[PDB]
Amino acid sequence: TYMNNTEAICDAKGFAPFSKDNGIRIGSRGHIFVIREPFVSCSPIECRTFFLTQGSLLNDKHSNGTVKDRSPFRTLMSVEVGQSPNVYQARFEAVAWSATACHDGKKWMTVGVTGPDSKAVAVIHYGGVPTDVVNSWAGDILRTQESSCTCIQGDCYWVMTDGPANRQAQYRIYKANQGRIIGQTDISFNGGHIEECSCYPNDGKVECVCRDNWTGTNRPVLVISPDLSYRVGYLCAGIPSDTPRGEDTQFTGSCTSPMGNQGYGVKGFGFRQGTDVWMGRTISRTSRSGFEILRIKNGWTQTSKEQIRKQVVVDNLNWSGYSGSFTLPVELSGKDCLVPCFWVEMIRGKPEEKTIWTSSSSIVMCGVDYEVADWSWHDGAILPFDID
Amino acid sequence: TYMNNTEAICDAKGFAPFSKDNGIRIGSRGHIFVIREPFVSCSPIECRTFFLTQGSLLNDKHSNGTVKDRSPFRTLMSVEVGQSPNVYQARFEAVAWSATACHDGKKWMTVGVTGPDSKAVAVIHYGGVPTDVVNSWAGDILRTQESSCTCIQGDCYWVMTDGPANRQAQYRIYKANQGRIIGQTDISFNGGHIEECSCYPNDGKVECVCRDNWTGTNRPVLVISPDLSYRVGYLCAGIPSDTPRGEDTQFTGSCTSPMGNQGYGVKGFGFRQGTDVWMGRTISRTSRSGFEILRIKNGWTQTSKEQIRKQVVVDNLNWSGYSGSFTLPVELSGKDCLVPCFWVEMIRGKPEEKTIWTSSSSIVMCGVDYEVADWSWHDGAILPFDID
Amino acid sequence: TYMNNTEAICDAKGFAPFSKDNGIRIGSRGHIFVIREPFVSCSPIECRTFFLTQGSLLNDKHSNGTVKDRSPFRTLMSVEVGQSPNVYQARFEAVAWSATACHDGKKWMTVGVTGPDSKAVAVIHYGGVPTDVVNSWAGDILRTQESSCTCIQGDCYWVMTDGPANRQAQYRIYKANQGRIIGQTDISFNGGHIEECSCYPNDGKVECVCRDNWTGTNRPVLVISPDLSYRVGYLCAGIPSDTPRGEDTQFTGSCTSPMGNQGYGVKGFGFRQGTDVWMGRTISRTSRSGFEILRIKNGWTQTSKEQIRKQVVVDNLNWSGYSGSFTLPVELSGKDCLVPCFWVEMIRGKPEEKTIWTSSSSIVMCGVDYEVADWSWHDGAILPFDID
Amino acid sequence: TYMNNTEAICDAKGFAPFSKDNGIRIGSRGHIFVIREPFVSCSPIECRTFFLTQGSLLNDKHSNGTVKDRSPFRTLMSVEVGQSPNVYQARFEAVAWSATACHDGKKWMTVGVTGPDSKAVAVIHYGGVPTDVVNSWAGDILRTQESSCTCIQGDCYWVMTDGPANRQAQYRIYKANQGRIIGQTDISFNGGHIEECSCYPNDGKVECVCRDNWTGTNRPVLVISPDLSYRVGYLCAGIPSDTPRGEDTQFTGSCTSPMGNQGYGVKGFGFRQGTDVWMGRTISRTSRSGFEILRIKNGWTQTSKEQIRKQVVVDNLNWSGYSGSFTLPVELSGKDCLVPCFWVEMIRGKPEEKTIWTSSSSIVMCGVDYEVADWSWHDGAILPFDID
Ligand SMILES: CCC(CC)O[C@@H]1OC(C(=O)O)=C[C@H](O)[C@H]1NC(C)=O
Ligand SMILES: CCC(CC)O[C@@H]1OC(C(=O)O)=C[C@H](O)[C@H]1NC(C)=O
Ligand SMILES: CCC(CC)O[C@@H]1OC(C(=O)O)=C[C@H](O)[C@H]1NC(C)=O
Ligand SMILES: CCC(CC)O[C@@H]1OC(C(=O)O)=C[C@H](O)[C@H]1NC(C)=O
Ligand SMILES: [Ca+2]
Ligand SMILES: [Ca+2]
Ligand SMILES: [Ca+2]
Ligand SMILES: [Ca+2]
Repeated sequence: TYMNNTEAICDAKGFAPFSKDNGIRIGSRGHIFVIREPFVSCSPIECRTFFLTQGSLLNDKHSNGTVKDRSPFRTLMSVEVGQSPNVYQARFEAVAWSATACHDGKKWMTVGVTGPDSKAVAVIHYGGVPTDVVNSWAGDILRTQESSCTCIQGDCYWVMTDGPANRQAQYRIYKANQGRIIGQTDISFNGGHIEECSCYPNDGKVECVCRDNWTGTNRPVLVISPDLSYRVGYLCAGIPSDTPRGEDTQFTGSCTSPMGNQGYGVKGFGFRQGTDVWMGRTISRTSRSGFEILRIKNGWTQTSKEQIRKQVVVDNLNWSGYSGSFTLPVELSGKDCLVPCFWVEMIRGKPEEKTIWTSSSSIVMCGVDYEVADWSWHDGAILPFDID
Repeated sequence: TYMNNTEAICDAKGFAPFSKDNGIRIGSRGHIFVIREPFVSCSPIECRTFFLTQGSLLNDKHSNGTVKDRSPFRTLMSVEVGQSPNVYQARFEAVAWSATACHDGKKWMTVGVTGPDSKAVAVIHYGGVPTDVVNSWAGDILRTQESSCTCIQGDCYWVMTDGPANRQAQYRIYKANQGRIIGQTDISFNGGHIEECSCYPNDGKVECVCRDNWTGTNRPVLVISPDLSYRVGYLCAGIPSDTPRGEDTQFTGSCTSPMGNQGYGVKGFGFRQGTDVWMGRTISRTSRSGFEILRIKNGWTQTSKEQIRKQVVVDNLNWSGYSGSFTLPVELSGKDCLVPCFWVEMIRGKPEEKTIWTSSSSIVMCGVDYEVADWSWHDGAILPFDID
Repeated sequence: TYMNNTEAICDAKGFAPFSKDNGIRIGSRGHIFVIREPFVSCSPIECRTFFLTQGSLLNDKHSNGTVKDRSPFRTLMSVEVGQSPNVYQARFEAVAWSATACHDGKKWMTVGVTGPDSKAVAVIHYGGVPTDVVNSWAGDILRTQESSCTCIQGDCYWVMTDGPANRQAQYRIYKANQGRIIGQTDISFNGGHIEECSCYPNDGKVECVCRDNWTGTNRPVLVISPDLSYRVGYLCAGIPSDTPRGEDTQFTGSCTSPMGNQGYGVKGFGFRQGTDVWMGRTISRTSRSGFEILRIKNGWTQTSKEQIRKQVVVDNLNWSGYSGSFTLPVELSGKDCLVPCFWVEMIRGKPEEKTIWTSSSSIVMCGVDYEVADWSWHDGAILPFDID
Repeated sequence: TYMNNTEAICDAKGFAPFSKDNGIRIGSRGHIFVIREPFVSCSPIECRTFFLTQGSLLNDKHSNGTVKDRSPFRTLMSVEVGQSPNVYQARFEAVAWSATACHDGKKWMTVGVTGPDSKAVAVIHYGGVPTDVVNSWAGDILRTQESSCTCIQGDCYWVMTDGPANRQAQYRIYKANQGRIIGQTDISFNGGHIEECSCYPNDGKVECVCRDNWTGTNRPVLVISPDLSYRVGYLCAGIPSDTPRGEDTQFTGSCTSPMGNQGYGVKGFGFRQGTDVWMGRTISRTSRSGFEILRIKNGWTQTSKEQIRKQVVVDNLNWSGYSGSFTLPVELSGKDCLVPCFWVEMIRGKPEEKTIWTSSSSIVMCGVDYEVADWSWHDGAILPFDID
């Protein structure tokens, strides 16, 4: 039976640990994939960690040079959340150097984008098999979320980017039924830049918090109705949740325009909470180190930095990276609303440590009704490996 | 359909071997987790070994210093009983450096407690996903059984400790429906100390045998009705089943007070048998070596040491450690009552052997209707490993 | 319920990536079988990669001399498509040094041929267990497709060869119900040579494109009704899709006779498309390097080389090998017709590289309704391995 | 639903290969258990390989001295037939240094016998959990088949031995319903010796061919009705199928008495075929080398050596060992009778080869309606391993 992500978000007070794979610590000996983009996404029955492999395993020579972001050996596979991205438990989902995956209550749709930088093709899988195909409309690295895509009453949505990554590019939405592309829409944000959205279903509409990789230290935002009418802009809160970013003291927030004079960025997430927001970000403001989630009073519809709640998930002395959003269906949490959860990717190796390789492990957290003590669930792996 | 742990315990005469993983012997080559607290617990369909990993694997450098009891890499995972705690068969249950897990006849509830020593949070998982959260009420190492928790007609119960470990602390019961905390109760035992209970369902009430880590060489005891009214005290039998302990010759038993002048302790178990008791303990009275189960005539309601039955499971020349209790549901044994089973953790490595590491394997036994020959199912691993 | 491969083929425009195992790249560290003949085949529920092992694993001494095509250690096993042929995920299907496998909508029939070159026996497995047996009728290496066999409304068909491999031999069809041989038929092609057919269900009839290993650089062809009446000949198109082959400039096509003066060959595939054909082949015309698929206008019923569509799957600078055909059932793609898919085997090691061993990995593709950018999904493994 | 092994045996003409694990060849690199007694046994749905591990893995130091037949680390586990006895696919069945296992159409009963030589206990598992316990009645190595046990219409039977192994001992039958011992019977064969029976269901009665380890080179035989009335004796055929044995030329057969003047023996099998027999045996008559199956005209009820059919499964230049019998249920083969299948254990290492270790792999065969070419499916492993 179809799965109804119609409900709003359970207003949540803190975040409690859900899972941790220790993949990289395990990889020293076990047979673990060198991975990246380890996102989470649930079905009426299970939560899964999706990932992108470099076609290799930790502590092997083939993990050499796994910094490179786009290879023909790259594949999207999945394991049950908390389980490390190891060979013998992984399902192959698709070939991909960029991806997204979700469940309509019946089957898993996954989208694997591969091919030459010039014309990349996006391969929709519904229930395992390729069911539809999306070519690069603009011939500059067709790409996608690197996090869960949303499915509201059987129909699934997601955001793709094409064009350069250091200036204006183009941004489309896509819609599908059982792996069938039955709808698309152009996102017009001139002077904007929308990368790797972190989406979730709220109040019937899928809300996204994304990455301005051009000039924004604040995050693109966009709300999507099932008819593809959208509002796109920026997270109103006057607290830059990107990296690199400026200081909280010196920054002006906008619901309409990119702020700061910083290029670059990194994937991130936010959760509306009526009027407030939960927003994640690295602790360091220049490096991908540490992690923490912030609750901003009226941060969702206004430019304030009122900080009701703050919580550290990883300390500033430890490597983080991507983070992303998903929800627990109703058929799982028992809640009467979609529990806001998220994950954090903790990258290790190149280009900051003595390794030929580059991989990440994760730490997932979930919205509960109470506040939770601050701590650090860091990767905890000892580098270099013998293959150095 | 819900599972009725209403029945009393099948009065049992001996204990026959149920499973043995040989994890540590296998770990020398295979990819096995460095583990500890390997408890067992059954559902209407399967029996599972739950465990706590150090986020590492045997014979790898990351297993270095796995004596430390509380790390952020620590996770509760599970395998089918008898199967070793290996990577590729393990389900992730929760992050935890202390835990308990059981099945209400419908789903698995697991409780993983993690976080900083000061304010640890306990994360209830029901059917995999975090469903409820329990903060440290007393800011001193919130912790739990390290063995199966009980579920009587759909509702599950268990015992947590908070406060120091070498003197007075606090002890609560908790109750849940489908991962929902719908009840708690304070256990008042001033001058007592209740650690890591080994519970089982008997006569409708969940009975526990626990660890006095303060002054008792005899074991705290407590019986719980579904309304949270409890009797708490000590195992009446005048035979100290803790470690370290004094001699059986010189010891006076109490149903009310801790006896002996010994600090420290170790997890252990007992089974009421009408009036008698089955109680386990290490053979050595000062060291965690060997193991044996004893039947005491009227040991449950009186201070006698009548020894009807005795049986050695592990010899005094071999390492043991924790032990713990569970039952076979009715939907499994076919019996007309809850078969009393138990397990024994056999620790190896630090601090007694030439290893950077510390792990354990197990040997599970079950209540049968006849007496069973004595023997030793010892870990059987050869240390040190190459990583020494 | 039985599975109806009655429909014709969805006329298709391009081919999009479906899966890629990276087995050989993974094998450097993980425990992967040394394999060959990695074909694909789907059931109403899953797509599987079938393979032939040398009874050994990559980077082990037992993979030494795994060039030899026929050993008693050879076994047909299977994994889910996209998953590498690794030990812990593989199901044993049958013992075999030549094979085929398919699903009647209810169970998997597999055919494993083993034994001495003189009298090899073919062991039909239906649903795992041996159900029927086919002896070598002509005492010269009884063999089969090395690709999917077809099942049209519950009955399954396939093509076997017996006799020499460098001149005239004999060619039979076989038919079965639930693993029962209930029909066979002799294929009379004097002056022809039919090896390793790549079959699929079209318009109710199973069409095959095969390998002339005698004199043909063009491919035998054969269409089979469920009553075993057949048309056999050659792919009309005047474009030689075999290897080695001559140039496209100098070649005359036939629907009746073998053309070219070349011995040898390699497995290959074609798809009728009404009147047109999709045909695969290596890029190199003398070596097993590269890969590409071609659409020929009226290539199916006439001798033309009109090239409507061409697409490179692997570049001429990289090793390929076998390729083969299968379809996505209706109970999977959702399409109203059988989606034409194929696979490519990419061989590595002996006799062209510095290895004691010989294995292959794969890259599968599927018929979509649009054209897809050209690229190379090459094996990507680094040889030699430490065992050199 | 219960499974009816009421039918007689399909009269069969030859034997075709069913599976082969290559465990030892795979073990050189993969994580395979050091094993022995690898028997096969089917349920209404799957065929499984059961085995006894030494609690260790090939090519590890713990496999050192795995000649010893009885250890406390010994465990009975299982995999799907054809699959090697590897860690990550194995289910733990029971602790055991001697065992048997079968399926009543509903669940798997397994019997694991462990303990001290003096009083060994046999632990009946039904559906995984220990359900019943059988003590050594005669205090001399309680033991069992080391092959499949039989289940005729829901009730399961098997043969145990106790007492010495080089002279008179005692032999009982046992009967169970859903793991419940509801029946036993004493087998009186004074001057006889019944070891490790190979049983199967025929004509409603379970027939056994066993091992005289005292004086017989011919095999004990016994037929069992569901009421425990039995005929016990020897295989009438005047062809000694044991090892060591005398020559076929010089030997007189008996249906009543042991013949030959040879001590020792090895597990073996026979199949009645109306009046004829299929009987297996090693080729060598003094060593456990090679293997072959023989059909003897009226061999079942008379002392003749008429040889209608003979077939070699393993050549005299290769190691064999145990062999044993099972059947394919009706719910699997589709046949109208129980297909006679068997397996062969091929031992390697100590005491004949340069290894600290001793293990075996297997090759299973099945009754088909035609004769099958002779060949050798030998273990094929290269010794010694690096750990020598
Ligand atoms: C900065 C451009 C960015 C997208 C905004 O490219 C991604 O950058 C990163 C990263 O760590 O910043 C990791 C991924 O592998 C890249 N993805 C692809 C499809 O190339
Ligand atoms: C002595 C205090 C004891 C609880 C009474 O702490 C446990 O001690 C042991 C042990 O082997 O004695 C092992 C566990 O890892 C510890 N658990 C935690 C949560 O730290
Ligand atoms: C050239 C003869 C050919 C069949 C036409 O034999 C196959 O040749 C090849 C190959 O790579 O060309 C690989 C297989 O292992 C062989 N199969 C068997 C059963 O021996
Ligand atoms: C010769 C006595 C024989 C039984 C007749 O003992 C078995 O002998 C062998 C063997 O290879 O001959 C292998 C087993 O491990 C032994 N089983 C036990 C329970 O010890
Ligand atoms: Ca930015
Ligand atoms: Ca104590
Ligand atoms: Ca040719
Ligand atoms: Ca004998």
